[PDB]
Amino acid sequence: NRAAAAAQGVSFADIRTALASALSSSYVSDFPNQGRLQRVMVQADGDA
Amino acid sequence: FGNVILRANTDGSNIYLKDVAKVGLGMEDYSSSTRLNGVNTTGMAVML
Repeated sequence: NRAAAAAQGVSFADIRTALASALSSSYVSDFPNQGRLQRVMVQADGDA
Repeated sequence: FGNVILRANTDGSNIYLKDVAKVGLGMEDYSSSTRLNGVNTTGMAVML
């Protein structure tokens, strides 16, 4: 509901980020692992 | 698009996009136009 979401502070883009990190993985940064760069991914616990 | 909330007031009524602007379908540019014998027509130019 547009009206309900606007009544609170939810901005429909915080929703985008929240869902994209909760129900799917999120690619945030990159780190070195014995000489080669590899991804950092936040995906949320499987129980939720 | 006219029901886009610009600001939400504590009373419950919001200031909508339709309150300050007119929303409708148009064109992304208005540069040129063509007529064939004085009648407005849609035209394309094919360059080799």
